[PDB]
Amino acid sequence: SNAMAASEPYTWKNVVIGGGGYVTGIIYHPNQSGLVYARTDIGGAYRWDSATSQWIPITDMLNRNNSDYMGILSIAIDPNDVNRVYMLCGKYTQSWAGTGAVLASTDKGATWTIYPLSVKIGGNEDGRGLGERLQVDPNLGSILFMGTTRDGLWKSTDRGATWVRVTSFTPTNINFVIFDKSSSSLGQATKRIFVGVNDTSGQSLWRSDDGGNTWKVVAGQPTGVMAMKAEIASGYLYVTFANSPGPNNATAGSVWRYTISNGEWKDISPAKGSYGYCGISVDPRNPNHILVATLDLWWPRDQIWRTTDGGSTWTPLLWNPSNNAVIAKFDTSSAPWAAIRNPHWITDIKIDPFNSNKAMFVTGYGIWACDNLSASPTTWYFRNKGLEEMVPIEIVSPPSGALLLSAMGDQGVFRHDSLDASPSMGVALDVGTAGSIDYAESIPSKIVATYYSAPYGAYSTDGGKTWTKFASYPAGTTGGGTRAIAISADGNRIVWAPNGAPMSYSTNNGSSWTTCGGGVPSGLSVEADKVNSNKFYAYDPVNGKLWVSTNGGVSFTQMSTSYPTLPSWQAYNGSVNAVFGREGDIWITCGAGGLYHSTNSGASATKVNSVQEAYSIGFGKAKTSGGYPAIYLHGIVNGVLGIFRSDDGGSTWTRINDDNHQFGWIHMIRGDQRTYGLCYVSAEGRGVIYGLPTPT
Ligand SMILES: OC[C@H]1O[C@@H](O[C@H]2[C@@H](OC[C@H]3O[C@@H](O[C@H]4[C@H](O)[C@@H](O)[C@H](O[C@H]5[C@H](O)[C@@H](O)[C@H](O)O[C@@H]5CO)O[C@@H]4CO[C@H]4OC[C@@H](O)[C@H](O)[C@H]4O[C@@H]4O[C@H](CO)[C@H](O)[C@H](O)[C@H]4O)[C@H](O)[C@@H](O)[C@@H]3O)OC[C@@H](O)[C@@H]2O)[C@H](O)[C@@H](O)[C@H]1O
Repeated sequence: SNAMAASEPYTWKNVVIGGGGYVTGIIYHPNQSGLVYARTDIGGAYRWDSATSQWIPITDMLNRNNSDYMGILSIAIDPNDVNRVYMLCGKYTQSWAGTGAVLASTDKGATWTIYPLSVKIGGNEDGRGLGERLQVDPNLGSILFMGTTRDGLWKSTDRGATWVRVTSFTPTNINFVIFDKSSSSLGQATKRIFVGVNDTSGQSLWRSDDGGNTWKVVAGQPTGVMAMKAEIASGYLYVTFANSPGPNNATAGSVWRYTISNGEWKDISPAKGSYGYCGISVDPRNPNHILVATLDLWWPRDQIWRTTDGGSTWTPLLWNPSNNAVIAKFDTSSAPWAAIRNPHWITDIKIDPFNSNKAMFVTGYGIWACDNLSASPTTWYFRNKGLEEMVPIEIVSPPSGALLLSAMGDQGVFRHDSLDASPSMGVALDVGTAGSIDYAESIPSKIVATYYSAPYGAYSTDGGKTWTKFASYPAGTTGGGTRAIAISADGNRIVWAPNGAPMSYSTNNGSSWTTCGGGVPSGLSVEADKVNSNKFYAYDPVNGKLWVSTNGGVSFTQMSTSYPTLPSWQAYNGSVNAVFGREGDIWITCGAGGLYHSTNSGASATKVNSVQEAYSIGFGKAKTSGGYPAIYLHGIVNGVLGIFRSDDGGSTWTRINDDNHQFGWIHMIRGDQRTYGLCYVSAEGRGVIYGLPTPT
């Protein structure tokens, strides 16, 4: 048990936006109606809540020390124990990446036991939408098998606590594992197992009939492609195939049916072209009702095919091939932004085992649900209430206008007039990945933002409702940068540190740019003073040096303070942060080096001894009129990692979260000038989460 020190009870909720990232799997529990789980590649897992019609994040106890476990390569249930759920966790398998873990729960994901593995888990690498790689033996639940992408097949006999390599399985890159539950009776190890591996020479699909002791290549399987996913029904093994593990680059594929008892193969592909197949679901109560989804059929768009006669005929559900006309109806009322995307990366699709007319499928930006597959045409709902997977690279909270503005990976800039409803206009700036956003303190209608295609930046004069792109950008710019722009308090001057170019300044809203003088390093995250439009700040985490401009960004000088340094790969922990309403009041985070505070425009700084480590800091409305703004800190205080608030200028802190609300990897944190106690947190793959004191 961790020590439960003094804290204020807070309520944490996602800013409602909807989806935004790659959901990599959905699992209906076959023996409890209403029990459904979903896995993602960078945002943990979810459990459906029918009572509140929303998804519940079940991995927010992951923290900065094990945030890689937010990558869910596989999720598995136990058909004979509805309270159990397992997860195969990890993001990358490269040499610089750590090992993965198996997480086991006996309370439907409310709490987890973490079992670290000796192998790396690629929950955010190629083929992450294949699966499921983790399986519970459907007849003897103490047995689990785990397919990995770099270390072959592993078996557990103690419900995932310990894992042993199955040395008899030679291939090392596994796509999925699937049990044939009819091959044994309850209480005995299931004898028939199929494993699909990444191999396009005709040796992707393997079969065992002795519980995994011996293995053999399935004769007659297709060549030039790999087995992607499988379903078993009525003695048939239905397998989707593609010439790439996905989610991209599939230019060939098929759907085949394998008769388990005699080894016969029948091609039941609905159509063939320069694309593959992956998603497949056989109706758990009707083996002749099957759905399959194309993969990387980019033009006109991906297709979902439905059969009710076991693949003899297929009906296209999404669009009509005869004239490429869309026929399915898509309801994005819950998240109007999502209409800028078309369903793609449909690597998983599942029919409800308790209603054959209900199904769901995943995309690269959220979950879609159909409640009547028998309708002609079908209607699909963007069903992602509570499911937030966006990466907020930067967020700002102006004191007037919108409550929040977000610069999101992949999806663009958002303007949030309400925290409990997705923005009615959708995306505010449709530019894809946006890495920076700032507003002018004294004129918060003036907002600037950066992105990753030329001219890499844009500005707004009406609080982000309308935008226009920069007429020019600094020479050599290859990207907008990360938290790399600052606009003066009066809105007349912009300092920009883009990728591939030296830090520059503009006096004409981006119509022309001039390189900043003084020798300040490039690629820093620049900060504007909230009062004095001639003062800008730029912190160098590697040298531990603060740079200050007193001439509106024309030139910078290096302050004498020797801050604790940080390695280049940890430079995200170094930042300088100016306080609204207080000229020259800046706070500097140095990661494990602590938190420093300057009240003379950076001329000198003092260590905040109450803070052990500081990763990001924000400021909000003071508790009483005339008091110092409330300080919101993500870091370590007295050995406790979490989120803290100080109401006395940084001398004492109150923890405003608990160990179940750490959210994995927090990118930054902001307060709110209009509401005391309100705290905005940007978390990797978990969108923006805001916290308020819980009413007593
Ligand atoms: O790592 C940071 C870096 O990442 C870059 O993207 C790379 C990575 O993408 C991860 C995200 O991918 C998302 O899916 C997209 C696919 O990656 C992409 O291949 C595919 O491309 C299509 C295109 O949509 C089709 O119109 C065209 O006919 O064929 C192409 C393929 O040949 O599109 C997928 C969706 O893309 C859209 O959402 C994400 C945005 O970032 C894109 O700007 C956007 O692309 C637009 O799509 C619309 C239609 O809605 C229009 O077609 C526009 O013309 C397109 O610009 C996936 O949804 C996410 O979940 C995932 O996180 O990794 C894969 C690699 O191929 C990518 O290059 C990114 O470009 C950089 O800005 C950085 O952020």
